[PDB]
Amino acid sequence: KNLVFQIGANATQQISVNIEDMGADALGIKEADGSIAALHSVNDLDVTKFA
Amino acid sequence: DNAADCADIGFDAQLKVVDEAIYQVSSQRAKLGAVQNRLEHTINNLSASGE
Repeated sequence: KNLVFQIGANATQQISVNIEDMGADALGIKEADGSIAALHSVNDLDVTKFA
Repeated sequence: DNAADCADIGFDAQLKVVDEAIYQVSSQRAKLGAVQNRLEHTINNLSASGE
């Protein structure tokens, strides 16, 4: 579901743009990861969990 | 729904067919100008031969 912009007065004179981020915008491979890589932007350990 | 690759909802086909409509209303409108030229040259023949 790209961001097709119309840019020209003719066919296929267009630009495709994509965008993503949310709470789970930390490290990623295809998905973020489980215990890491999203909750490093949603949960962010230091509740007691560095001592 | 879709961008360019459905042939009945894609921008390229739709716009192309608008360009066809413009092209063939332009064609029909382009015949009849030449028809007016036919009739002007004709009337010149009719005034000459008439005289």
